[PDB]
Amino acid sequence: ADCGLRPLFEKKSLEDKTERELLESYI
Amino acid sequence: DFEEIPEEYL
Amino acid sequence: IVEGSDAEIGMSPWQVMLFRKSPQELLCGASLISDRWVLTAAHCLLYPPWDKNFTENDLLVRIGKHSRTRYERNIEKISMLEKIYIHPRYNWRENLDRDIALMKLKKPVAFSDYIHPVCLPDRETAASLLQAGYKGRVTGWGNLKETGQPSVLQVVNLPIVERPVCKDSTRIRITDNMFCAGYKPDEGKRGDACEGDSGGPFVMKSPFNNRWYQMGIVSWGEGCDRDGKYGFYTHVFRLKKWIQKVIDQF
Ligand SMILES: CC(C)C[C@H](NS(=O)(=O)Cc1ccccc1)C(=O)N1CCC[C@H]1C(=O)NCCCCNC(=N)N
Ligand code: NA
Ligand code: NA
Repeated sequence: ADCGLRPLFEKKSLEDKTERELLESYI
Repeated sequence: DFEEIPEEYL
Repeated sequence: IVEGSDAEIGMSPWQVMLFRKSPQELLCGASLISDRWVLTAAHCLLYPPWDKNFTENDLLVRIGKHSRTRYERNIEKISMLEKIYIHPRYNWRENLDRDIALMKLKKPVAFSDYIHPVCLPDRETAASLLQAGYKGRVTGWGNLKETGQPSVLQVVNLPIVERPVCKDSTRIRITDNMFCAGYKPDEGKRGDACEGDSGGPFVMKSPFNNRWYQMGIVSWGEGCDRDGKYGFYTHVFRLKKWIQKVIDQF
């Protein structure tokens, strides 16, 4: 249920330095 | 190399 | 991880280190998927050509780590294994087909800012994210070079590669239980998993529900970050029924 949501990023609405690179590849 | 861990853990 | 970077604190809280008791050393990477279950590559625990066949008492899992060598007091948790479960059709004789294993811990680990489980994918997550070009993220404390040792956890983002390109890059027989990822020569960019990253997670962040899903397990490769070569990963979704079956029973 809370899997895959990171306490220091998603749960605080913070982004890590390169997750947008992943997003931009999803197409 | 690896620092020792508490003997608790074996 | 070759040509990656230092992970940020708490960037991969499902990251697990399989640690040999004697001699005290890095054995592999691995993943936290619940408070008592850890996922890894089968070859991390069983590989007869190298006389590797670990039992529960030979190792420990260390969770919540950042530093490779240090004991991270008040941050990491060290857990003992109750039981190991290797895929009954894991092919160590030929190509590591069905390269997957589960470990049940003796006691539940407490979740924290540094310790948290990754999701496993269902059919639609796989359908939608396992696409040539889509990038995943691999992390580990393995070698920085094919021919060294990182201070902290390393991370690298890598695109999933087209099935025929994977096939044509190697003489090994590729199965539907594997996929490959990495940049092509013409893409200039680099990166790869390497020795010691074995068993670690290849993850993707769902753009639908903003959750991280482990799509792959670091399984094998020819050298590390070679031009024209690609890292190969166990296809977690393709082996999920086994995973469900093991956890449902035990
Ligand atoms: C010594 C030999 C070159 C190692 C080996 N590669 S290999 O080129 O022989 C190809 C192979 C793969 C599986 C079974 C038999 C042969 C392989 O990667 N192995 C054989 C058994 C376990 C697996 C491995 O070491 N996994 C470590 C992760 C490597 C990740 N590499 C990477 N992404 N580039
Ligand atoms: Na080939
Ligand atoms: Na390469």
